[PDB]
Amino acid sequence: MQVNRLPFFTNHFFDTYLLISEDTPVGSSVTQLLARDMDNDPLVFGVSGEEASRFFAVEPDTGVVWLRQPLDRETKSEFTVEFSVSDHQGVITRKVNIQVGDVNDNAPTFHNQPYSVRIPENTPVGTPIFIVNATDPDLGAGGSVLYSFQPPSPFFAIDSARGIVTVIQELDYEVTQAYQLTVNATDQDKTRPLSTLANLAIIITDLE
Ligand SMILES: [Ca+2]
Ligand SMILES: [Ca+2]
Ligand SMILES: [Ca+2]
Ligand SMILES: [Ca+2]
Ligand SMILES: [Cl-]
Ligand SMILES: [K+]
Ligand SMILES: [K+]
Ligand SMILES: [K+]
Ligand SMILES: [K+]
Repeated sequence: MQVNRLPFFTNHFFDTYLLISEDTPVGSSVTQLLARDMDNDPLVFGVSGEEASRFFAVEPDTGVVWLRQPLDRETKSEFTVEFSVSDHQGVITRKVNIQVGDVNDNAPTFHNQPYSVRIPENTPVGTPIFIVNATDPDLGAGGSVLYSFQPPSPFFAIDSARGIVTVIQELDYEVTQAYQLTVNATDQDKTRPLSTLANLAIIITDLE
């Protein structure tokens, strides 16, 4: 006698992974489930799991997988999602790794503010006095930060890659007792670069 033949998935992505860009708009098709049933039985498709079912939805008859909630690679960069296909006699399931693709959607962040440092007026030229860091969680160029002063300073320099602030001209407590500088931290995305400003207070102390 014949036993029912269960359906099986035919998507090539099950053996590797699915890529979905984090800026994919809700409602978008992210893929279409494909399956075969050698009895030519009508098939129904789904997704299961609390988390998977929250972010993704499946058209039961077409197997089109939709995006149901916005993604954010910086919050969750991948999913293991279980999809199902059924001929109404049995349910077959397979898991797929879904990678969330990066876009540059974060500006750098400065931590441990406010930034202030006290130095003596005889601190010599070339003396490193402060190290700035801004974090950027994006990937590649979009996560690589460069530093500068805006506007520039004739008394202080900041190393662009390293954020090391140095004295570049002799100081003088009587001429200037304090400097308020502005640090620009910008990522290096080619098309959409993002940047952030932080205040740096430099206080000059008197020897006498
Ligand atoms: Ca069947
Ligand atoms: Ca994001
Ligand atoms: Ca990102
Ligand atoms: Ca960035
Ligand atoms: Cl299968
Ligand atoms: K479901
Ligand atoms: K750094
Ligand atoms: K980074
Ligand atoms: K003095």
